[PDB]
Amino acid sequence: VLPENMKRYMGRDAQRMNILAGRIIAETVRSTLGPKGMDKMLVDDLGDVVVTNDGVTILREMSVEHPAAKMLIEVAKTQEKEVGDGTTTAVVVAGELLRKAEELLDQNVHPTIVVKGYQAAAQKAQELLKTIACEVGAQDKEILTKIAMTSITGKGAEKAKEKLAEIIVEAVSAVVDDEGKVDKDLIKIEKKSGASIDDTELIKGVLVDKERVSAQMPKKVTDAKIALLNCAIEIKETETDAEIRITDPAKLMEFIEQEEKMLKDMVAEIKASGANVLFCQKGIDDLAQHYLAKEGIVAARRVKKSDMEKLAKATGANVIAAIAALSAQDLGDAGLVEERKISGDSMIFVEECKHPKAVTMLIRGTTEHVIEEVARAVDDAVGVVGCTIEDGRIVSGGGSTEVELSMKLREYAEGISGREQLAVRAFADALEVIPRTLAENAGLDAIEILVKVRAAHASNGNKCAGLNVFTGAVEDMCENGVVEPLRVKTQAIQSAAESTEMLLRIDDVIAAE
Amino acid sequence: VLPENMKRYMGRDAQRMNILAGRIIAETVRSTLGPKGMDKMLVDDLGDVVVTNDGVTILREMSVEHPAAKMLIEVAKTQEKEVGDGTTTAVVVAGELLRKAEELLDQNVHPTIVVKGYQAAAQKAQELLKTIACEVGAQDKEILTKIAMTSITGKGAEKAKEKLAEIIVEAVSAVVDDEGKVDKDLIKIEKKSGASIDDTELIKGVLVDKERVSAQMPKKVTDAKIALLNCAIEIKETETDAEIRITDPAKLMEFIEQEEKMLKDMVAEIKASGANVLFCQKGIDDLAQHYLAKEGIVAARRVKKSDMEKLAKATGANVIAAIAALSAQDLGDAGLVEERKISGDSMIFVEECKHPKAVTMLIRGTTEHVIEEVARAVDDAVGVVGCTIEDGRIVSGGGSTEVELSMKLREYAEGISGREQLAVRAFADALEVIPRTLAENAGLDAIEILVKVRAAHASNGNKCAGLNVFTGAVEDMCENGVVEPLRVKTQAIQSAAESTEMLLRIDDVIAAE
Amino acid sequence: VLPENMKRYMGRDAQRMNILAGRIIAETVRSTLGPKGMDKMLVDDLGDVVVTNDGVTILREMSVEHPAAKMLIEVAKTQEKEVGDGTTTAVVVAGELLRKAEELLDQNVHPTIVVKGYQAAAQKAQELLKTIACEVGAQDKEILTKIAMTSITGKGAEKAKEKLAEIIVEAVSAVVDDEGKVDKDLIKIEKKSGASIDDTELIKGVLVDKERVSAQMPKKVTDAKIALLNCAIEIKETETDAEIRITDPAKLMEFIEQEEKMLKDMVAEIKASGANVLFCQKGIDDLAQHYLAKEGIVAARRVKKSDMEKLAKATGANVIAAIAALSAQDLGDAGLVEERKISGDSMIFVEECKHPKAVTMLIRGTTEHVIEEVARAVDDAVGVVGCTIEDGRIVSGGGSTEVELSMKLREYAEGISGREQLAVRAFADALEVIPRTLAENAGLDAIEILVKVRAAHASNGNKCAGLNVFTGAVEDMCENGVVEPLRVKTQAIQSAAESTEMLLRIDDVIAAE
Repeated sequence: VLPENMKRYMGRDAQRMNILAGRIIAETVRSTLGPKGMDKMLVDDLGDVVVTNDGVTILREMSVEHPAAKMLIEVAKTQEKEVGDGTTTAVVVAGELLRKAEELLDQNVHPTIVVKGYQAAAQKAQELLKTIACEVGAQDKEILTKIAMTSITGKGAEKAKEKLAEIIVEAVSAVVDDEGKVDKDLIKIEKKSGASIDDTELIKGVLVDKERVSAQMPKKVTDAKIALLNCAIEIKETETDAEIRITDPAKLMEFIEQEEKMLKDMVAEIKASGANVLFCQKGIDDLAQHYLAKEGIVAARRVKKSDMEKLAKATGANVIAAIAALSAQDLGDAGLVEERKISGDSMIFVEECKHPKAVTMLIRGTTEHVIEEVARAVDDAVGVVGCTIEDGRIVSGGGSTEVELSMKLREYAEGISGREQLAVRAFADALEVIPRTLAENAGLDAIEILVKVRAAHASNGNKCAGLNVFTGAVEDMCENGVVEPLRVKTQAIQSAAESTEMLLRIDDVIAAE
Repeated sequence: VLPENMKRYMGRDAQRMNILAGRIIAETVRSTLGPKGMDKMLVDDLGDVVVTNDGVTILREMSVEHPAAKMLIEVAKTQEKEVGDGTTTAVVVAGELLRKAEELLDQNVHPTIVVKGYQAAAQKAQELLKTIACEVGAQDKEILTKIAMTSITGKGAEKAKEKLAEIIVEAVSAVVDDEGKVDKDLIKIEKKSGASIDDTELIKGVLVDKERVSAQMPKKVTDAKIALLNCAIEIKETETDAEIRITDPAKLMEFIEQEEKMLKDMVAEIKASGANVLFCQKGIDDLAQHYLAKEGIVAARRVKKSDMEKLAKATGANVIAAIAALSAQDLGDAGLVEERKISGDSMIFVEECKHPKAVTMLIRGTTEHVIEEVARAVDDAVGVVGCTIEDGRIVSGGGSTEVELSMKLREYAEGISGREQLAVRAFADALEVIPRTLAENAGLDAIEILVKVRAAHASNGNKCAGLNVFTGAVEDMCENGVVEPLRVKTQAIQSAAESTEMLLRIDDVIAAE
Repeated sequence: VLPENMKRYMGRDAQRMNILAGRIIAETVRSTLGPKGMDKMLVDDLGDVVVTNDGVTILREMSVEHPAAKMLIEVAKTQEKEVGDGTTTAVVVAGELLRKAEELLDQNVHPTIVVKGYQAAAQKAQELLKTIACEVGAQDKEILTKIAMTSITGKGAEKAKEKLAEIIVEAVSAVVDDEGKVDKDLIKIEKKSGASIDDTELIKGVLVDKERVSAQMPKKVTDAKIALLNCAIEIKETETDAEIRITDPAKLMEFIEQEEKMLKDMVAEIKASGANVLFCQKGIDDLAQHYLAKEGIVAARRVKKSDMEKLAKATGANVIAAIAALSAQDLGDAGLVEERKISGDSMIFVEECKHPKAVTMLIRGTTEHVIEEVARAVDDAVGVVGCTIEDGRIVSGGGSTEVELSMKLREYAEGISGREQLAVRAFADALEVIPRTLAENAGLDAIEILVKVRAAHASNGNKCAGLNVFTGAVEDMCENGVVEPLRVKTQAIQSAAESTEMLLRIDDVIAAE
């Protein structure tokens, strides 16, 4: 079936190989875990290098070979989509679970029991998390800024986590509407080198990095009537083949003047709708740009389809395919639409809209790769703040959850018994790697923190413990504002355990020629 | 993940390798440091060679392999963009910091403490620089020419640093407007081989290396009405397909005469606006060139888009896409627009404008590579003079700052304590390399100047010390006019320390296939 | 230091590599563990293949590469020398300890603590074994035959372990003298294909596979006077160079007859001492063989030096270098010395001696490789029976010891605390592999037997438990006669733990060119 040279894994080898794939990924990713986690340097085929700590960015960009690692990536991706955070967490515990899996396989625990114990412990872990979760005001200013900041930590951007929490909490509360469901597409992350991270600021509307196509156009329009076109404002040609046949030099001019009228009529139609701002996804004819300026219409051409959509969301402007199809009902409203140059580049600010459904975050900083790292940092901050509003429960950080999971799943193991209790016992053991490696990356003693934090959690409770890697000692994570959304950690374990078992489900690898 | 043959670095190897990358760059760049710094010979793939001392030019042109060096380059670039100078400085201290970093890593100082100490010492260094900074008149003729000259030194151009300081101080004061914000794009650096560096001179307006498209056109126009076109002055064709069908030899002529009228009408439209100078980004039809000359319009074709923009800035002329779109409001004013031949080549001088927002500096010299080196030298001079106006504080040179930083960050280290004080102590040690290598390149004793200058600075103060490599002994840098803008040195350390830590942030390099 | 191509291991790699070496050996050897342990097929460079279960035989014959495995072999060898048994046991727990060692190294337990915990737990294990040991009559017929048989089990020879126990217990009791110290060199293991294993029998004296050099000699001599010569019974030549110069054919005969007299005198000297049995390590002249037969002296030539020594031990015969050096005091006594042909081959039985200090065990069986396997099986049986007499304490088998060690060293770990308790806890975990793999090879469930046997041992005691792989369930090892000498298991753990730590002591491998 396999071509001479193609490698095949089966039984203990298929399981070891899949464990090796997930473990090697987890071995790489686990070093990014925690506030004191490190960075990875990813260099592509062209020489372009990106530095990050985000599990998803790392796994997507790197050139993975093992299919087992390719399935684990789906966890990191659905983590970013569903909750934003929990990337590193889910991958690390997944690789750890796989390490434990082979121990059990060798210790005479059948693979069908191992996958049973993991599914069982994860199902109990869902109940455990739902019952350990600490209820909090979904829109509480304080918890929102605490969730935001704690997500930001372990990244370079944390130097301004206070300004960023304020920005992201405001943005999410705006676009989330009710309490709630958030759409991350309504919050744009824009970045422009120059200034510092303290200068990063939220714009209640849409910021695009475009210019006014004519110098004759106003540089600022208030009470703006935004029209969105996706076609070019040029002389259209019909579908049916057609050519003009000039018989007179006056007739050559008869057409020239007709194209002048045409482009004027195109602008007159925009004007007729009541529009005075015009964003065209395609180009705008040089003559039409003059006509646009003549009618006091401010305009930008070649607008990114994504930018056209954000504008539609914020202003309520309607992207129209055909210019003829424009109507007054297609116009959006903005308080102010103004052309501004920041760090030399022209960008148009569409702000102060009536009821903006989309906002833009303008990130500043001393270097492109810094504001790039910041852009990733705040992307997660939006996610996790949205998670806290969508589900009004949060949990203590510093490994307090994973410690609760160890304590209670080890008790759960006892109820299960048989070889199935070793599978559950090993599941809990794997989940302990997070508390362990959170501090491992901080340079703290895995042994001391393991005993003292475990005892402190078990005795003092859940919202009255956890390990603080910042002081290098057990603290009160809840009092210190070190909390994350319930969704993050519940989805992290769920998906991580499921993909891990999935890897453990395969007993044979068949490669096509 | 990595293809067989691809190299991977992790832990101590990833850190050593990144230190080696930055150190090798710093080892190369540190030889350019100071008034007695040397030059680098950069030879490309085609054989074209450039000689320079500018850190940015060196790093951009050279073919860098290490991603760590690729991130350090961003410091050199943002240095040139933000402050102009501090290229060498930032790179050198960055590589030195990296050397110290591994010492600390081996000495049992955890990488998370090293990056903490550097960030901490740099944050204190910002306060130290803000408090050591010496207040000066932002527009003071003297400090402006002193900043200009001290930036110029260590370059071949310093032979005429007096004439260059006068030129650059005037140019910046003009375009900077208030006190202030300077746009370096408003000051053009033009160069033409011939004459000497003493012949370099400032033109209050825009100089372009173009000619008058017709010999029939005036060679000098006063009280000029400048029109800017970006399209060609030719017979346009419509978007819709069209062809002329001639049925008579008189009708062939009917069209020929219509194209004559057309191009005449195009010129008549320029004339109708009141224009008498015409810069076309595209070509001009031979017949239209005659019509332009007939109406007394001086014109140049194929003008660089950059040149069109500088003309718009200076004269207030408005670049118009379509000839039909021309209006009187699109005209700029210039006192004199005149065609002059210097060193054989034709160039048009647009000078003595009403309120020029852009100026041009015409550099002369005995060789192209000399006036090339001068062009780079004065580019920095513009930057740093702008820095002094933007922030009305300057600092003493001759390593006096870096010595203040050593003295006070070593005291700062004491307050920090733990292993964190070694990180801060090493940070200060790294910053000392500048005082050390400034004189290293001069051929002065690193040991003697280190003791005597340190004591002299600590005892006598900040604006009453520093090392003068020109006499090879401690002097009074402030009295001798050896000062640089606060912005240069503050941005230099900030970005250098941040990119250094960034390099220290990576613990693992992943290369894609 | 190392030649290009030579591999070098250090830190985590030196430790992993050494663990891999010991673990791979242990992974191979652990399959031989227990009554249901399997065999290994060792094929040399010449094609000669040996099948065995004995750890020493396996490790000596196989071509080991890793120096770590080369040090572990010393444990298996000193096991065979000191106690006979405990080969597999010591190697298995050694490799297991090494596996645990890296777990602890990764879990932030410093290698100096790991080696401390193992040394500490092994020192406590010595006390634990000395206190768990069950006192037994050193010469008790029953325990002696039980020790013998339990050692024999897991080998092919166990089919006749009853006859073999009787043979070995008698042999050891004879040569051990007091209670006691046994010399395994006093018990010879002879083997000859033919008959069955039931026909194996003990000869109270020495059996050699030699013949009577002359057909004229008696085939049986009673009340035998044994003389041992190591030189040949031939015409000696002097050290100083000398040659005979014959001047007459009568004189040629004068010498010929002198050599006849010489060899006669050599025999006459043997006769003069009172000897009537003669074993010559070297050859015997054909004429001298006749003279020996003439005097009624039975003789064998080219006797193995080992055979000459066993004869000296049993009979009290004294090996004499020079024939002239023979005296009456050099003679040994034997009840009967008789030439017998078994399976076609001639062998001389020297039996029924006055006070034999050496005995011979004649092994029979249907194939050479069977009686070869039996020879190895009974070699151990001699050792372990000697161990029980040398130290009058025995211990229950079926992993009962190792379970006691797990239970009490896990309690010991608690007293130790710190990271040192994990080292002791892991030491105990490693010692559990024996109970686990004893039944692993039987095809029993590692999980069920681990829980039920642990509880059964902890509750019921030490001499009232253990796992019986023969019924596949916990039993009473003591009641069922499944016991081994204290010496075996105490030496096994001691040496195994020491060599394991030794492997853990190395942090760097230096290979000479």
